[PDB]
Amino acid sequence: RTIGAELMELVRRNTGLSHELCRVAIGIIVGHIQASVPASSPVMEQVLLSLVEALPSGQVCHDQQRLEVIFADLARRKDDAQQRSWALYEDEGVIRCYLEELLHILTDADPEVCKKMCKRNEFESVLALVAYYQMEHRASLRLLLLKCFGAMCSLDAAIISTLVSSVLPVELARDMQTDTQDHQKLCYSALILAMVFSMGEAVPYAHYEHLGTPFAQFLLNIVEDGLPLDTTEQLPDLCVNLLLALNLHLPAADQNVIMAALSKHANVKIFSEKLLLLLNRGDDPVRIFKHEPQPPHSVLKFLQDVFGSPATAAIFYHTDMMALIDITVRHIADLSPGDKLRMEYLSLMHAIVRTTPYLQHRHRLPDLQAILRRILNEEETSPQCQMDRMIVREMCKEFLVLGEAPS
Amino acid sequence: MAYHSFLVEPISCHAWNKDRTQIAICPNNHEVHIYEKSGAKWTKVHELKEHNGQVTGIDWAPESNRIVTCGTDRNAYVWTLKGRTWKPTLVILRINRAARCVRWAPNENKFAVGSGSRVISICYFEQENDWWVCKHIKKPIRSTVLSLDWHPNNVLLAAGSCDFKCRIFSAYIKEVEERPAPTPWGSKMPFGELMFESSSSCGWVHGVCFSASGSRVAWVSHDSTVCLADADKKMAVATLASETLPLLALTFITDNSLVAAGHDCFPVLFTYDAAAGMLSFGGRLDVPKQGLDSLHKNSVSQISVLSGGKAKCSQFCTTGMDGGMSIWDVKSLESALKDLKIK
Amino acid sequence: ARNTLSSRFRRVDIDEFDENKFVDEQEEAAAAAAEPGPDPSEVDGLLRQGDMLRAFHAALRNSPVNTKNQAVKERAQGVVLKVLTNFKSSEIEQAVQSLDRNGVDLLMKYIYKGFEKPTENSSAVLLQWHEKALAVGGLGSIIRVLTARKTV
Amino acid sequence: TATLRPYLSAVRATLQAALCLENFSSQVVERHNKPEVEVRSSKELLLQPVTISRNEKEKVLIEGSINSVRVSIAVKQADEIEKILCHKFMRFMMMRAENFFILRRKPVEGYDISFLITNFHTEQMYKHKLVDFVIHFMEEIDKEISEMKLSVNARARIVAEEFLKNF
Repeated sequence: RTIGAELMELVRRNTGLSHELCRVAIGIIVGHIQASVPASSPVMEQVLLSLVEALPSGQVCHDQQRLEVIFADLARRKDDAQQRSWALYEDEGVIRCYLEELLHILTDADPEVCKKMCKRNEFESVLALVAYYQMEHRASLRLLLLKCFGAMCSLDAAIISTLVSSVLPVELARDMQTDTQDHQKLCYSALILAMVFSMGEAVPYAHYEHLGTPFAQFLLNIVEDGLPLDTTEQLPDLCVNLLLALNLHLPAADQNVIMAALSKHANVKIFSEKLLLLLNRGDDPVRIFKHEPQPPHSVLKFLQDVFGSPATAAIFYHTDMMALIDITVRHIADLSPGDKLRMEYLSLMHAIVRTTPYLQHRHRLPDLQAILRRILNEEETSPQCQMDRMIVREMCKEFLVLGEAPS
Repeated sequence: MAYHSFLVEPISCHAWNKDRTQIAICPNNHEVHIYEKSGAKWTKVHELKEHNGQVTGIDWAPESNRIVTCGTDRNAYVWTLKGRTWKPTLVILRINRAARCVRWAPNENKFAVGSGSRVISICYFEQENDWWVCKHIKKPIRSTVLSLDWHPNNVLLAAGSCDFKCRIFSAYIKEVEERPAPTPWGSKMPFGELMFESSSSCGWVHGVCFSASGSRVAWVSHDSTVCLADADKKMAVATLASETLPLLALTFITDNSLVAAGHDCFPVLFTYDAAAGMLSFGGRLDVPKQGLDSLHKNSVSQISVLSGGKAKCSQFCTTGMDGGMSIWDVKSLESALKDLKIK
Repeated sequence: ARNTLSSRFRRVDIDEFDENKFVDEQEEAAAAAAEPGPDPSEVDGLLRQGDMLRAFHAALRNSPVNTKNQAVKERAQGVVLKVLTNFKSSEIEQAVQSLDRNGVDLLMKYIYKGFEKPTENSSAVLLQWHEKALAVGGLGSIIRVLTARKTV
Repeated sequence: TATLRPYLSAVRATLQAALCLENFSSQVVERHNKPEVEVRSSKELLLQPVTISRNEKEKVLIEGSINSVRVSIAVKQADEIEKILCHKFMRFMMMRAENFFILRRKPVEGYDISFLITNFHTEQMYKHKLVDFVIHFMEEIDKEISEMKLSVNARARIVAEEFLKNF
């Protein structure tokens, strides 16, 4: 009745395997004794169904016990005011052992266990580590906490709302501007910051003291000039994915803190080069997790906001804008009706004509004119397809030369 | 519904003995490998190595136990089992290009080979020199011949060609048989007489089979148009254009129903009603398997009748480019498909 | 190495003057008088009033397949290709479903001929037609375009 | 200038229609085995050509046969810098045509690349995966050119800075 769940607990204990491979090992063993010994097939098929399709009453998982023991000590070591500010005993080897064990459980065990024990009592255990991180100064332990937060964001999205609304993104954004020597901590800090901002949820206003415009200039100076200690050159492609994610919850490009960074910078070229290599493929590097509701496309959200003002539009060199128009045009046509993105490329194109002198050089204007007349003459009746046509009319109405026949 | 993968490469041709105890495949090479059915296993017993080229047609005479081969090397060889080994016996086809098909006769006194030389070679035995001399039928034909099947009279011959036609010829050899009895196809049946020539001129004729009665012949084409001519109804043709990839071989399981297979990688069924005068699609036979969804993972090139003859067949065999040979049981498909009906 | 004898005999090609070359057949009865094809006034008068579905069948009823002449074929193509381009995208499934099998195959023949020489927007329509006729006729419809020895 | 989903849906269906192939020995030479679409000695074995096209420039040509298929393709080249990068890319793809077994070392006239698929590829290789390579090619080629146009423009800046910086 409950065999398939009581075996997985036995196997994970005495082998250390993950949840997935625990089910594989049993499905293979059973599925092979069933075939070699047909006399046992009725018993085996019940056993397989228990896997495909709960635990006994008092029996509690091993991974659930450990998370009661780990979250309880780390919160006890947080509430130990003496040992934190006035150290006497050694703590780096014990804490490093509980945080390693935690990272192997969140990474391998069943997510629904690791979800409830983190969602328990209104995220009491998550929010402690977020404070212990603020309290701890040792980078050997700040690094393991980041690897643990990155595993908790993959489980649920309610945890992301808990972290982004907390003080974590303000300490990372403060440790990165200050402690630039540690390369791993600077590269993981920029990963977690992109995780928690991935969903587009808003944040307290107080975060913008350390996540505002001076933090963007710091990230642009790294994207453009790089660091000396960055030998492998991972950090520019992480400080790009982070800027794309900060700009997700930020509305009203005129009021945007990031765009004030671009318009203040002397010359951005490497940040613009990288935005187009992402647009050519239509890949959202911020979208690491498969959590609903799926937020918008981070790149187009950015470029829609770049071209929401003419001060930020002039960052693109001449050769790059023409490559941006060749791409946007190619996607508008290659995309099918009923897609969500087609109005984004259209709204993006509408933003280019306003804030740039597109009507003086008119690059790919004939190929564009033929595509908009098609989209208006499309007889589709979905609501989304009516939103596209609604944009095109506004685009042609504002600029008439986009409605004329190609010539 | 078996499936034994003899190899990974194609199987150009196959033939069964009388007992269906042994099978002679060509594993896409110059050799004929004879496998025997040991219980639920398949064991190779012989290998025939005389061809300078690839083999395209094999037939096994059931009574005499004499295998005949045809290959791209413009050769044929009649094999006789002397003791424990097969020994060949030479053939004189007199063709300037390669061969494509071969079929033993019912009475095992002749065979017919279809070639790319725009001919058909009616071969018979000559003990004066131990040769098998051949006579030609190349009056109307204009291109390669792909398939053949013998009438039960041991004289009349059907031939599917790449000229888009399925002609029917009279392979009467005076030296080895007396003049035949008449037939609804015609009385005047001397050597090399075009009795019936189809009308359609679109698509290559891949397969041809006579009916057990001898009064019905069907042919498959690359146009996805199965056909069937009835002599009782003044040689009228009934087509059934399919909505899938073409077929490459057919056979009469009964006097009314057929079974075809080809590039769709499974068999199907076709039903004929002489009252209405048309064909009808009897549905796919093999159930969709629980990308491809069948046993044959590539095309099928040859279909054969093991048990029950063409009069009423209980088991038929499929042989395909996927190095496989699948035996089918007809009644098992009747049961496993309650909708399925075999007329 | 190199040769120093006249090797010009290997240049002339004798295979051109051959007697075994293939010869396909044609309709003798059509060489004298060709099939008139869909008359423009018939279809057009049905297009003025907007009766597309009947101008549709009028164009597929007549088709000069047996004709050896190419102009009447070209005129016939421009007529039907003029008709398919004026359809309403929602009405196409309504029209394709009406046709029998032998009209779907003749349709797909004309479709694969419209792709040869396209106008500005002749092909975005024909790809929609191609989707419907394939949903009805399947791959076997296309095979009767490839195997067809007589063009539309 | 129509859409990309139906185009590849039409091409994919025509290809399954034309990869219905089988071996076939020659009837003009003694024991040759050639792809008849290339030699074109036997008219009866040559199916019709059929064309597909989003527009005037982009199109596909499937010349089928009993034992061969030829799939010529034309790619869109808006500007001159894209005509160059596509011309070179095919040359570097044709040079490795012994590794792309379904490839021609030169393209058909009027087209940018041409495939050739014999009856020995379907027997050995997976027929449904070969189609997926042609289709995967036709939708990635546009991305792999603009990624080079952007890479040429990025190089041209550094070559300018490394000269003007020294002033």
